[PDB]
Amino acid sequence: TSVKILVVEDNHVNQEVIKRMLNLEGIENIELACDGQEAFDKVKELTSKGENYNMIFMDVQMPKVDGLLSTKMIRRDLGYTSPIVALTAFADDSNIKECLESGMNGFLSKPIKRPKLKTILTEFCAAYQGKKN
Amino acid sequence: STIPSEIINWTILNEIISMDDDDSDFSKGLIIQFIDQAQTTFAQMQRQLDGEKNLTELDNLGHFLKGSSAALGLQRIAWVCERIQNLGRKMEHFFPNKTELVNTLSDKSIINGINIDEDDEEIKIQVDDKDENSIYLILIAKALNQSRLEFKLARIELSKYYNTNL
Ligand code: BEF
Ligand SMILES: [Mg+2]
Ligand code: NA
Repeated sequence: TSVKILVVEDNHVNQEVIKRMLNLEGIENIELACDGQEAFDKVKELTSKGENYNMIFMDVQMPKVDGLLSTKMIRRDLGYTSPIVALTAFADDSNIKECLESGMNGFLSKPIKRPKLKTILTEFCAAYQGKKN
Repeated sequence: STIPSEIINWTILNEIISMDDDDSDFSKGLIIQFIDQAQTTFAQMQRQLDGEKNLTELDNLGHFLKGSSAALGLQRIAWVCERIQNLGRKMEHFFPNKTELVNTLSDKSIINGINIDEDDEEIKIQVDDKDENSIYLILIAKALNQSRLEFKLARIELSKYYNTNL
């Protein structure tokens, strides 16, 4: 607890890599969603408790509900005011523009490297405290 | 884009390995998971090519394997996956011949004791029943045959690194 992050990602290999990277950054409270509907549902449940996820990392292509539609639902239907950052195998400027215009705050392309994750967390992640040689 | 010359981007894979801490079960475990995922995904793509011929599903499968191969530094596999995605989206209109792509290898001699066409499968597609979508399907089949070769090459390099058949 303290920092709480949602990783939305249909590929289990990618889930496991970002989870380990976040753990190494001292963040242990990581939840996983496999598609955009599950993401909506989880943010929706936490919405009741009266707390945000500090951050959501959102994949774009996923079955059932993709990350663009997921973001739209989370923004529009739920309160949601905290950061959502695309984390995706995309790509080019069309994809980045689309993600930002859908209500995502930022954009990371896979592979995500540890130093770049550090920068995103410092930028966007509320209670995050980072080290350090 | 030009396909990367190196089968493994060691900058990325070394970073994955650096997260092991203690025995190597994390990184080797991801390699093993990826290998399985690749076999499942190739079978799925082949099933589409032979059956429903759904370009959107082929694009989703390409994009799926792209993310995992890229995260493990298997950058030639990731590149061919990206081509499949774009072909499935009708956003590309060619795919290079296997000879051109094997000639870009940095360790160009890695292609010496294996049959580069061994894992090739032919697309069951009439001509006969040909239409505006036929090229994309046939170029994705071409790309998948390349992908199976790139997968075998990555397995060779990985098996050599691990000193064990993966
Ligand atoms: F499927 Be995600 F966009 F990498
Ligand atoms: Mg995905
Ligand atoms: Na958030």
